[PDB]
Parts: sequence; structure tokens; C-alpha cells
Amino acid sequence: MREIVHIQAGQCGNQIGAKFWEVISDEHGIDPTGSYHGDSDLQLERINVYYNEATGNKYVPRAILVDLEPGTMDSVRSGPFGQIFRPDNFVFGQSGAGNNWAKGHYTEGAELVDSVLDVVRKESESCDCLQGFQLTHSLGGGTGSGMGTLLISKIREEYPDRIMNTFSVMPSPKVSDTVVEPYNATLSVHQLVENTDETYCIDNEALYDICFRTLKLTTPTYGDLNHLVSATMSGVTTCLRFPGQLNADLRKLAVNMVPFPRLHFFMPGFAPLTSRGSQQYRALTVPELTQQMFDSKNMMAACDPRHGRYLTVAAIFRGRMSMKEVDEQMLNVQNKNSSYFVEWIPNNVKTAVCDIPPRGLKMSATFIGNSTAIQELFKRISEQFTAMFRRKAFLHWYTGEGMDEMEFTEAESNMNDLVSEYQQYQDATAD
Amino acid sequence: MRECISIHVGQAGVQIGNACWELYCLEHGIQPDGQMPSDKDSFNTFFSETGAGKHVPRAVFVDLEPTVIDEVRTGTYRQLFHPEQLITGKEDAANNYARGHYTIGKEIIDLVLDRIRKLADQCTGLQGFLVFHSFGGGTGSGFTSLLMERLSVDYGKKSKLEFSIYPAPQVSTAVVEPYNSILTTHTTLEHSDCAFMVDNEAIYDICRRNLDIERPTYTNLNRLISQIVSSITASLRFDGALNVDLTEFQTNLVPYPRIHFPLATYAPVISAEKAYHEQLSVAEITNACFEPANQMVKCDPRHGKYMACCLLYRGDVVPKDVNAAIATIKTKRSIQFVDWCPTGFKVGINYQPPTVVPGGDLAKVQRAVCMLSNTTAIAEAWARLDHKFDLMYAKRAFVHWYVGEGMEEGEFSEAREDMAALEKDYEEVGV
Amino acid sequence: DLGKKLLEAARAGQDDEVRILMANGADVNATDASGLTPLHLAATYGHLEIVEVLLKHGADVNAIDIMGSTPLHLAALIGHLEIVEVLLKHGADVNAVDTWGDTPLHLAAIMGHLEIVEVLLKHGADVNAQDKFGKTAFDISIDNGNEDLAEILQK
Ligand SMILES: Nc1nc2c(ncn2[C@@H]2O[C@H](COP(=O)(O)OP(=O)(O)OP(=O)(O)O)[C@@H](O)[C@H]2O)c(=O)[nH]1
Ligand SMILES: Nc1nc2c(ncn2[C@@H]2O[C@H](COP(=O)(O)OP(=O)(O)O)[C@@H](O)[C@H]2O)c(=O)[nH]1
Ligand SMILES: [Mg+2]
Repeated sequence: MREIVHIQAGQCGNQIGAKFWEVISDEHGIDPTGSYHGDSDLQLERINVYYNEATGNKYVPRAILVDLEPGTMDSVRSGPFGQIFRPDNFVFGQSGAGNNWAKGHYTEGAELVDSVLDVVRKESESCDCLQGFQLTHSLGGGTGSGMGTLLISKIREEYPDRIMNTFSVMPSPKVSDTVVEPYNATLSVHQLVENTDETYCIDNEALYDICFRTLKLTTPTYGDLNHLVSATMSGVTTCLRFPGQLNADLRKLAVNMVPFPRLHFFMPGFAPLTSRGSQQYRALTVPELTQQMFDSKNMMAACDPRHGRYLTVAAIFRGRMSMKEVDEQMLNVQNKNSSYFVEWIPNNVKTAVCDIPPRGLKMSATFIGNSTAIQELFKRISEQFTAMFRRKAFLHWYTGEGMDEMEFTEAESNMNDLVSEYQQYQDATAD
Repeated sequence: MRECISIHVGQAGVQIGNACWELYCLEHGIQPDGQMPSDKDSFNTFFSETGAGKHVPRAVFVDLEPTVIDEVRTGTYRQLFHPEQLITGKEDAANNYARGHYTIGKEIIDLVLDRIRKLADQCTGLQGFLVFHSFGGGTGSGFTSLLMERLSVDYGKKSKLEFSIYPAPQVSTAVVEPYNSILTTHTTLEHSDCAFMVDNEAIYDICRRNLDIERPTYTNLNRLISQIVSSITASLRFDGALNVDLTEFQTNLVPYPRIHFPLATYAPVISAEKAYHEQLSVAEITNACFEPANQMVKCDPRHGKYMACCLLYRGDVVPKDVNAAIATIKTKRSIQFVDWCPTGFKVGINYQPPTVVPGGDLAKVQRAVCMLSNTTAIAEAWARLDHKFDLMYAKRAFVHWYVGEGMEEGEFSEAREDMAALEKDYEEVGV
Repeated sequence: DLGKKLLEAARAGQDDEVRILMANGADVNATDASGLTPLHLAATYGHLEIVEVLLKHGADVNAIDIMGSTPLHLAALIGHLEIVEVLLKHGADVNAVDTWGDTPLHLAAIMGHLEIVEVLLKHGADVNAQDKFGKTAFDISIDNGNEDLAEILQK
């Protein structure tokens, strides 16, 4: 359990994926050219997890870049770290997807999926002991949703004993008012409940509400939204990149967080919440980090944890702090909010501490929760899906590419069964 | 002599074994390179000898991942062990009993036996094995249960003793640890002759109370555990008349084969910061053997009945003072033996004070005592474990991880039912 | 049959073809198999120019399909604000109810078309209108936790 292969698909996947490599490279002390400029041995302890060692003292990210539109390829190279990505790992098609889940999953993306698998095999065989894969994409678009789920199925049937992880961005009318996004999101969740082991739900509705109502950003931009994403993705992968305990690898994390195979959709949290270049938060202590981590205003998914029950909870603390104080505060919240944790899973809270905090901060805390309250996100997407599907609006866009109309009904039936499954264990007692 | 082979499985078994063999060398006077100066046999049960005068432990270190054993391959005593007896895989059992027993464990089980066979052929009169492992780990539970089955087939008349680590939420790593502890107990109950359980919570609380360690680590726990394991195996490595071989362990401590879980109590435990403490008398350390705070497993022997009780003293101990301590303890305390056992106390005395490891947390003492007793109160430890098992298994939580790795769901029921019968084995003896 | 050609011309947004077909006696109020008029398709696909020329040529602004969908239902669903204001300008029933109990206010609130919600309220949208499950537009904002939609419905 060491190396992890990164894959980013679509416009949103490459945007949040590029920010992920920009943030973690600054934490490990890697310049845009790949040379190590840090000053800590812990930065090179777990660097092989996400990087490949080149000829000299150069570290190349283990990332694969996919998209149907060639325009995003120019946007990645224009980034500050566009030169550290492998030119062999650039796979871009001719025409885009047009926010159509069927073009990326059945037609346009089905032709490009073979060229990506050849890059996956070439990257996976060079690893001494492959651990798994992580995918960054959106669910409202066409490539990251349509081809993203197709690439998962093709890779999983070739690497079945590995771990498949996804960072999925949920659509929201607050950010993109494209009415066919509930279509593409529902069809994608129908695939994620079958072909993924861990799925971090990054809801654009929550990212917009955090910037607008908390950060006082009247006109939030994608850069403002991705600032929350990159900070969250760096926190959830802290222990995959540093000498740690708790989980240390993807499978041990999945065993301790997934009590039921279909309930593998995580609710990310983060604290403190700062703007871009603001450097506002300062006097943040251990009791306050534990408080905000379990608050609804600090959740990256538009879901109130007070409305459901926690199945498993994983917390990752970063910075110089007291192990005794972190333990006293975590036990206090579990006793204060005992009604929000299921009683038939003893010791369902895992705590983590890392001595290396992220950039610009001294205290940090990342929240990973498997809560039944996540059904409020799936019921929000389902209601928008049903409102559109009952009028058959724009259904010819998908059937014209080869989809059968039953694929929408069976997708509508799965997420409704998924919501009923969350409500099932939310009302279950130990007796 | 009659040789003894110690087997260390998983991270918990390896790190505790590393601390034990460090203590064994300082007790026998063996340098880290295996050289022992002209000392004047009894110590040969644990140490073989080469033609150059090198004393090599009769130990095997097994783990499905190499991270922990690589510390032994480079540590202080790296030149002490045979390099071919440090066996490592590449992918651990991921805290899953099924991976360590059925899938991952099968890929290295044959190599471990051939390496154990090499030590067995070196012995002139092998009597049994000592197995160090944890209950919660996938390797400590799954691979250990697999190894114990193979040793019963190839070594029929050889004894097998366990030093098992009982899970405690303070220093636990997986939520499925109650599952693995029940699965490994049912499968090893018929293949083990005597098992000394170590409750991590008991050792954790002793370090905070007696040693003033605010947040004990694995280092603090293992040094205290090794100090107790030494007092149990001192009769096998030195001259004496009590528990001189593995067969006598069963005769003195185990009246019936299924109730082979003796309780260990140690005294005194004094912090190293109190180097000028007062030397406790024989009567003071003997009365401390009946307090629940000094026990290696959290339970109340006053609530149970005794079937056997052994006292292993070390240091400046006059036998006449022990008898006066037993006569007082016999009439003072509420110590109830079962109606079908003699109410006698077996006493063995080693007139050397215990050896402390440089860097440890214990102070030097002139006299110490370790009591080994078989009381029905240890069923309380199984009861707490069975409750955590029943809470999760009622909802079938985390079960898919086990059935996905060759294991069948029916094994969960037959293991739990065996624990219910084991719980009634203690009730039928002492009500 | 020029009625079928006018239906397809309103879908693809062919303004020139719509004007010529109407010149040859095409049924402006023709329906497809599901009861969709050329005004339905023009308002669904956001062809504002075709919606205007249809309303000036005898198009029924309050026509319903098999499932009771008015042109205002589909325009509020897809999110065409300019088309909603044109339909309301020609006497579209702001509180029309389809076979699911939904009003134009329900569909705009569900799909997050906040600007259209304000226009419907200013034209007299019934906030107490319940669907087949008793939920009003205000109930949908509370159940989904949409605070911006909730404050718009509170004025
Ligand atoms: N006392 C003590 N307990 C330990 C130590 N290391 C691990 N444990 C306990 O062992 C349990 C987990 O089992 P491990 O030994 O770590 O796992 P493993 O045997 O390597 O098997 P895997 O799951 O494949 O990693 C936890 O409850 C820990 O508390 C140690 O060094 N000392
Ligand atoms: N948070 C965030 N969301 C994005 C970003 N870019 C696009 N999205 C979302 O992704 C959806 C569009 O899908 P997209 O990835 O652009 O289509 P694709 O190219 O076919 O994968 C919209 O609902 C957007 O809200 C971004 O940079 N950040
Ligand atoms: Mg291990």
C-alpha cells in the first residue's frame, strides 16, 4: 500500500485537480520544475505515494489528465505547474461533451476510453506496489460524469483488488443553472454506488453558501469555490502523504469508514474557513477546532448533520497541539452530541494528528463523516431530476446517443432506494 | 534443556517481541551482537549458540507488511536475530480477519512453516511455541489463527502458549477489532493450551497512574508488558522449581482445556523519577497482587472464584516472609476458591532483582512479584467483547468486508455461539 | 400536413420557416402525440422570437398537453425568463395546475430559477397552492434548506 494513481477528467476535474497538485507540492516542497526545495525529512517520507522519481532529484506527479475538449488542455499548461505534468499523460479528444452524460459515456467518451487505459497500465505497472486510484470530476457535466464513470468501470474490472476513490462535485443551480445537470448527476450516482469504494461529496451548493454567507463574497467565482476544495482535498489526504497512524492506507480507511457497501458517500468538513489571501483566522484553539468541525456551516456538503446520525467519523488535526487536549475535546463532543452518533457501532470516531499544517495556517482540522444526513443532498438532486423527467424535457438529447429510457427510470429507482437505506439505519436502535 | 521457539505475528507481536528480547539479553548478560562473556544450560531454551559463540534467539518475526519488521532489521539489536527469520510480505490484512486467514495469509503461510521447521530441526528436545499477537489486527487475528492450525498438524504433541493483546479504545486502530477478536478466539480455542491476555486499557491506566505518563504510547506500554512477560517466562530461562516447562503451565493454571486464560498481576510498579522510594516489603507487594489496579486485564476477581493461583517472586525475598503473607491474605481477604480445588498457593522464588531497561519508565526494585491466577472473573473481559460484537453484527455492519475475502457469513454465527458457550463454561464453574 | 412541420420548425428555432408555414394555412394550434403545441416547444427550447410571432397568430397561450402542462409550466421549468414575461403579458394563467398538482411557481422554486420566482410572485402566484403531496413552494424551500428561496417567498 504505497503509490496512488491520480486521474482528473472534464473541466471541473482538471480545475480542482490542478489546484490539488499546486497545494500538495507546496506542502512537500516541490517547485514547478519538480526539484525538492523543502527543509523537512517528513516531506520525502511518503512522497512516493503521489509522485514518481525522475532521473535527477525531480519528482513527477502520478496524474492522468483526460477531457473531451482540447481547450482545457491549454488551461492546464497555462497553470504554474503545467510543466511538471507528464506530456505522455495528456489525453484530449476532438469535440467536447456539451453537458451530455450520454456523449461521454456511450459515444464520444467511449472512443477515448481505450487511450486512457493504456496510460493507466503504463503508470500502474511502474509502481512497486499499487494501492489504488483517485478521480476528480464533476457530476453535472458530460465528460467527468459520463466518461468519468465509464473509466471507473473499465479500470475496476482490470484492477478489482485495488481501491477506487472519487472526489465528485455535485451540481447546484446557485453556481450553474443548467437544467440537464440533475440528469447527468443522477445517472452518475447510479454508477458510483456500484463502482467506487470511497466518494467525497463536494457540493457546489455548500461551497456557494460558504463564500456568499460566511466569506461575505457577493459574487463568488470558481477560484473562490476551488479554494475550499483544494484545502479540503489536502486535508483528507494528509495521512496518505505523511508518517501517520489512524488509517495510513486507503483500504484500512475504507474498512473503518464503510459499514455498508452502498453507503460510501462521505461528507467533508473543514475549519477554519478563510478566503483567498485573506489570512484572517488566527486565534484558533483545539476546543474551537473540534466545535467548528461538527458544525453545519463548515460542511462541504449542503447537509445538516443535526438532521441525521453518524455511522463513522474520521478527524484529521494538523499543527502543533496537545494530544491530550485533542483527546479530551473529541470525547467531549461525542458525549455532548451523543444523540447524533449511532449506538450500534461502538467507538465509531477515529482521531488523527499531523505535525505539518497546511500553507498559511498553524491550526487546522479536516472532517470526514459518513452521516445519514447525506440523504438531503440526494433528495435535492432527485427532486430536480423528477421535475425534469416527468415532463420528458430534453430527453431526446440522451436517447439520440443510444440511451434507453429505462436507464433514467432505473437510475431514479436506485437513488430513491439509497435515500431509503440512509433513513433505514438513521431510525435503527440497538435495543 | 528443552528449547522454546517464540513466534511474533503482526505489528503488536513484533514490537512487543523486540522489547522482550532486549530485556532477555540484559537479564542473561547478552550483548546486542549476541556475545556473552565467560558466564560460568537454562538460558539455552531461548538462545541457540553458533560456532563463534554467538547467542541467537529462537524467534520468528512474521508480518504481512515490512514497515514494522524493517525497524528490527535496522534497530539496536539488528545483529542479534537471524535475517532469514524476519519474514515480511508486501500488503497487510487491512484490519480484516478474512484477509490474514484466507486470502493474503495463504501467500506466505508455507514460507513461515519452512522457516519454523529450520529452528525446530536445530532443537534437541523442542517442547512448544510462544505466540505473540494482537486480537484486533488482521494479521494478529487472521494469520495467527491460520498459523496455529498448521502447528497443530505438523507438531502434534508440542505445547502452544499465547501472549494476546486485548483491544482497548484508548489505543485502538479499527472499529472491527471486536469482530477479529471473536473470530480468532473461536478458531484458536482448541489449538492453544494456555493464553495470557494483555488488556491495553489496563496497561494504559497503569502507565498514567503509577508512572505518571499523561499520554502513554506503544513504547511505554510495550516496556511494561515486556517487564511482565519476563516474569512469566523467567522460570523457563532460569533455575527454579515452579513452572519449569510448558507442560507445567497447563498443570498448574488450566484445570480444563477451554478455560486456559490465566490472569496476571504484577507489583510493584514505581516511576523511575522516584529512585529514592522506600523498598516495599514482601507482604506489601503480595497484598498488591489482589488489587484490581495492578492486573493485566480489567476485571474484579472478588466477583469470581479461584481455580489456581501461582506466585513468582523476584529479588530479596525470604521464603518465611511469603508464608506469613499468605496466611494473612488467606484470612484477611475475600478469596474464594472453587469447591473442587485445593485452596493452596504455589510459590516460586528467584533471588535476583528484576532488570530494568535503560530508557524505561520503571525504577529499580529490590523485590517484585508476579501472580498468575485462573479466576472466573476474566469472563468479564469476554462479556465486554461479546457486547461490542453483538451491537454491530445485529445490523450486519462491516460484514461485507469479511465475506468479500473468502470468508463465509456463517462463520460469524458459529464463532459468536462458541463465545456464548465459553461464557457459560465460567458460570458453570463459579456461580 | 403542415401542422407537423410547424411543430418541428418551432423546436429547431427556424423563424423563417415558421412565418412561411403560417402563410400557407398551417395550424398554429396543432398538437403532437403528447399534446404539445408549437407554443410549447418554442417556450421549452427558448425561442423567444417564435413565441412572439405565435401569440400574434391565434396561439392558445393556456393550452395544456396530455399531462396538463401549459407553456408557462415548461418555460418556468427550463428557466426562460424572457419567455415567462411574454406569456404572462398575453394572459397566461400564472396559477395553472398540471396533473401532478404543480404550478409554475413550484417548478421555478424546485429548479432554483430565483428570478422567475420573483416575477411569478409579482404577477400573483399562489403561495398556498399545494401539489399532489401537499407541498407548497414555501414547503419545498424549507425541506431543501434553500434560504435564498425562502426569503424571496417572504415579502
Ligand atoms: N501493546 C501494544 N499494542 C499494539 C502495538 N501495536 C499494535 N497494537 C494493538 O494491536 C491492535 C491492531 O493490531 P496490529 O498488530 O496493529 O495489526 P497487524 O497485526 O499488523 O495486522 P494488520 O491489520 O494487517 O495490520 C490495536 O488494537 C493496537 O492497540 C504495540 O506495539 N503494543
Ligand atoms: N467547484 C467547482 N465546480 C465546477 C468548476 N468548473 C465546473 N464546475 C461544475 O461542474 C459542472 C459542469 O461540468 P463540467 O466539468 O464543466 O463538464 P465536463 O467538462 O463534461 O466534465 C457545473 O455544474 C459546475 O458547477 C470549478 O472550477 N469548481
Ligand atoms: Mg500490519
